[PDB]
Amino acid sequence: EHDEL
Amino acid sequence: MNIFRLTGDLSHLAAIIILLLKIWKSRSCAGISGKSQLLFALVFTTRYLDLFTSFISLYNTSMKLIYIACSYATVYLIYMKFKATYDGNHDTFRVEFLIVPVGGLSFLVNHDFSPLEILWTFSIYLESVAILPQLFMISKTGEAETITTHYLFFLGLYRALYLVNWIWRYYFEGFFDLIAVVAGVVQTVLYCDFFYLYVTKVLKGKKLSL
Ligand SMILES: CCCCCCCC/C=C/CCCCCCCC(=O)OC[C@H](O)CO
Ligand SMILES: CCCCCCCC/C=C\CCCCCCCC(=O)OC[C@H](O)CO
Ligand SMILES: CCCCCCCC/C=C\CCCCCCCC(=O)OC[C@H](O)CO
Ligand SMILES: CCCCCCCC/C=C\CCCCCCCC(=O)OC[C@H](O)CO
Ligand SMILES: CCCCCCCC/C=C\CCCCCCCC(=O)OC[C@H](O)CO
Ligand SMILES: CCCCCCCC/C=C\CCCCCCCC(=O)OC[C@H](O)CO
Repeated sequence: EHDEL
Repeated sequence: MNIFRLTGDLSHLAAIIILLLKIWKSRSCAGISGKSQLLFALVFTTRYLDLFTSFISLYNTSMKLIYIACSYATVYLIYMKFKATYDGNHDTFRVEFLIVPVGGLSFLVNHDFSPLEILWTFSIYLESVAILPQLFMISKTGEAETITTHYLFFLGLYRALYLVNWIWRYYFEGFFDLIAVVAGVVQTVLYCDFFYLYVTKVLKGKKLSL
């Protein structure tokens, strides 16, 4: 998963 | 969440607000690359499509919506509302040399061959070079207004804080993403001459000359 901005 | 990423996200929001409020209050977008604002809006559009598939947190959702709204609003102010002050003659960077190869690279070098992942990879590669039209405009025109340099400082500091965040996450969580990291170092090294000139000249009351 991509949990950053 | 760690303090390096939080300061990095707040520095990114600071840059976005400084630019939006500068154009809004002065009713002018003189010295601003409309092309780099298009690229940053395209980065947020392709990166945050996961708003429809994933929920990380209220913070993560709200930040994404704020970045999309502020990036699209900045593009609206430059190309529609204050277009009389848009300096098209000096914003001459050919963005096709960024979009077409970065598009090609995102399809070939990614973590997974699926539309959402390819689009996310495109946003990562594109962001690393999205500021090029703005720096190229400043070097062509010769100068940069002080508010413009503050915008570039907080924007450049944001992805630099993300590099520190990735060292933190790698050591404490064992998390590592080489695509975000390599693109992040490319993104930060393109600010090296600006950082040196901002610290030695702008912070000493002198002209930022690229
Ligand atoms: C230039 C550097 C940029 C910033 C770098 C960010 C990372 C900082 C790391 C510090 C290591 C020491 C901090 C303490 C963590 C180690 C704790 C420990 O020894 O834990 C043993 C085990 O994991 C539990 O039992
Ligand atoms: C696995 C890793 C693969 C790494 C290898 C691929 C990386 C490609 C990245 C960026 C291309 C940037 C292109 C920049 C083009 C600049 C165009 C230019 O300077 O001039 C054009 C001018 O009009 C002439 O007259
Ligand atoms: C103006 C800038 C000039 C300098 C530009 C330097 C090029 C670096 C650019 C982008 C990163 C390229 C991709 C980074 C490597 C990722 C490879 C990888 O490990 O990908 C995982 C996957 O398994 C693979 O299928
Ligand atoms: C796994 C990868 C590890 C990577 C480890 C970090 C590597 C950083 C390297 C050099 C820093 C100096 C970069 C010097 C280039 C600066 C160019 C510049 O700032 O401006 C030119 C301008 O952008 C033209 O348009
Ligand atoms: C495991 C990986 C660990 C990697 C950890 C790397 C930490 C590097 C931190 C900051 C870079 C700052 C570099 C120094 C540049 C200072 C700012 C600047 O631009 O200074 C110019 C000034 O004029 C000079 O006199
Ligand atoms: C918790 C431990 C880790 C903390 C990690 C984050 C710490 C660094 C954060 C931000 C740097 C702030 C730099 C502020 C520089 C502001 C310069 C400025 O705006 O100067 C205006 C002046 O009038 C010139 O024209």
